[PDB]
Amino acid sequence: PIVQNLQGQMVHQAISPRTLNAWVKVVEEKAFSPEVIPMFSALSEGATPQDLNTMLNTVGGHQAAMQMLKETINEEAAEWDRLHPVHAGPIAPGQMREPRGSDIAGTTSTLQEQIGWMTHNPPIPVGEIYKRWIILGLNKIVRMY
Ligand SMILES: Cc1ccc(NC(=O)NCCSCc2ccc(CN(C)C)o2)cc1Cl
Repeated sequence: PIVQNLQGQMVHQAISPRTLNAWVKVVEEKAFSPEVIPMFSALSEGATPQDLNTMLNTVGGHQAAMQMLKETINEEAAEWDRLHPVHAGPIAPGQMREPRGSDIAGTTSTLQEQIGWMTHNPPIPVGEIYKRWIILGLNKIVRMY
């Protein structure tokens, strides 16, 4: 995750093993019930796309629910690319590139690019955009059972 220190510096930290343990144990009790969504939000404050992929990797054992989630992520990433069709390069040398759907999903972006977007002024909130797509997928799963 990104956290803000006392001087206002944005600081990256790797995801807590205790956050992953809590997320696994949460899913073991509430996998198909509405509470999985606010508990996912509670455990992903300031999460990068790489943190979010790490959280999903710890719970992939229920392959049919994970398949539904990954299909929803691919649908929302395709919709992002339709609204934001990528240019051949950035506006000028030294500017960050605009993220793709796969960059927001953390599959074609580096952690350093994710930190760059999330610590922009104002933030380019790729972690929160990916959380929205994950929460849409979690919604489909609890609707369906
Ligand atoms: C919405 C949703 C619904 C369900 C799920 N995952 C699952 O049910 N995983 C099943 C377990 S994973 C591997 C694992 C972690 C802990 C254990 C041990 N224990 C089986 C006692 O074995 C994921 C999402 Cl994202």
